[PDB]
Amino acid sequence: QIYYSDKYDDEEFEYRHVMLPKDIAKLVPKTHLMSESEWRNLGVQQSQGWVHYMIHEPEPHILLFRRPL
Amino acid sequence: AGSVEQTPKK
Amino acid sequence: VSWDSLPDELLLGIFSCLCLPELLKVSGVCKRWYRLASDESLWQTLDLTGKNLHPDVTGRLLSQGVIAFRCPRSFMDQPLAEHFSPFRVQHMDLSNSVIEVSTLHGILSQCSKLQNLSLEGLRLSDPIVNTLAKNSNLVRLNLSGCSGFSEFALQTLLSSCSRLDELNLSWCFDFTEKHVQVAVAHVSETITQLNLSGYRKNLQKSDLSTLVRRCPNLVHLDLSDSVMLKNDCFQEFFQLNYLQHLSLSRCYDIIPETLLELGEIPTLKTLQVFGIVPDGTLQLLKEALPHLQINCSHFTTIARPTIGNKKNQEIWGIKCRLTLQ
Amino acid sequence: ASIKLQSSDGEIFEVDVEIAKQSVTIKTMLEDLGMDPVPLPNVNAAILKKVIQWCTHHKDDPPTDDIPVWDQEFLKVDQGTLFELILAANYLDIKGLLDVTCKTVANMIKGKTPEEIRKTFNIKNDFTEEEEAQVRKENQWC
Repeated sequence: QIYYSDKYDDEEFEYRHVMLPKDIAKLVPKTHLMSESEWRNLGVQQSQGWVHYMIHEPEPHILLFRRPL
Repeated sequence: AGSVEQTPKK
Repeated sequence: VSWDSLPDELLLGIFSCLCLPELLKVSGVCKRWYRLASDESLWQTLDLTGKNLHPDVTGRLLSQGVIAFRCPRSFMDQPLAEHFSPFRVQHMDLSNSVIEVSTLHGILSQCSKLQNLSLEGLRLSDPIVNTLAKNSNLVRLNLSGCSGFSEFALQTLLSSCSRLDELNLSWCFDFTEKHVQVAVAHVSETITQLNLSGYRKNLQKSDLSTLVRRCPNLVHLDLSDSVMLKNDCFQEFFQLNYLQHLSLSRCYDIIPETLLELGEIPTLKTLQVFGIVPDGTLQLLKEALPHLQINCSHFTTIARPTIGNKKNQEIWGIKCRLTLQ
Repeated sequence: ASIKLQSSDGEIFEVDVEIAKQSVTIKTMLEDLGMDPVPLPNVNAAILKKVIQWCTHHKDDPPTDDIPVWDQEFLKVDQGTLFELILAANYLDIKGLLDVTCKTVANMIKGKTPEEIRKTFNIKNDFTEEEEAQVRKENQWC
């Protein structure tokens, strides 16, 4: 149900996005970003160190992550 | 430390 | 009809009905209208969420006497080129903005009156954290996801904030066991809400012991992702006579059965234990502890300025009058 | 139950004490100094009549955004009257009347360019061309 994109990087960060199904997507906060405890609570499963660092407003069901290289 | 924290395989 | 005779207070009364861009428009009418458009009484509450702006501008707006400044997810990715005198700001949210360490330092070095602050998601430094210690009246402080500072800077900050009620000090990714130990040994005894999640191996059972010993008034305690905490630490929570909200998600070495003990805490209302209840058993836990709400709060409210009800533009309950909507 | 008020030009109005209470000025004038009418040297008969009319309509109101339908027609007056109403609202210290009158003037300001403002209200424009561009520069950010 939850889609996990492939990772790409720049000289500084690695990047991924996560696409949520409609039922999980409706829980995503609008007024803050999610700490790792919070997105793991939601059911998002990935490695350690990924930071939900911005809200992509046009598509709330898509979560943008980055982690230092 | 049970349950592995990693991305699910494709 | 001459409106030039109309007193200052009455023009301020008319101006106060104008939305932000409308207010800036009318400053270009005369030297008097320009004076009054920047008054004070008009600039108490300001919301610039998501705004891309030069930090000199934000410094200027703050110098006009802003008391509550909502500016999360903003862009201030240019260097400061102006100097400022102390700000009156008491409530400020800059979380998840794009802003350099030096710019952040420039702004915060002029702040001593903060009651509520969120710097969630921002890279800091020792000078920043040290300058934050000027705000000794801080009641709510959010440094979740912040980094770039030593345990020595943290200690000074925590020792200064001796009336702190809510502290979110979670997921500070560059923390070592020194930071964690400083945190539990230096948080104000007054603290009723602590989020210290995300330290895994760097948070030990003895740290919980220190905390409980020092901070008997805890109502919310979030220790999610603390692998070292098992059922042998549970008696520590019974020393907290006011504990209502506990979180122990992904404390993987907790045997699901042992969570029954936490049902004996007389004041407990809610429990988060995500990731440690085997699939197909959660409703057993729930029905076994029916006086508790279990796994119903994915998110922390600790030192968070703005939560829930899908719109919410309030900053710790304050609606901002000047906004770009 | 009933109380008398004298306008600046001498006319005397009989009003309910609770309706007259909506004016904080009149409220603070009733504790000290006795014997009716209450002099109001700063509001004339024409405006006081309107003020009393307003206060009667809002006598049962409990009490930002949205001028009620009745107040919209009530304030459909020339700039002179409205100008006097604000001053009267301020002098008599009637919160709700001050609220709707200020909003009305602000609603006139909404949309009109800074050049229309100095005209429709007849205001003197001092320091032009250099300062006017410097004000625009300071507000560019928005």
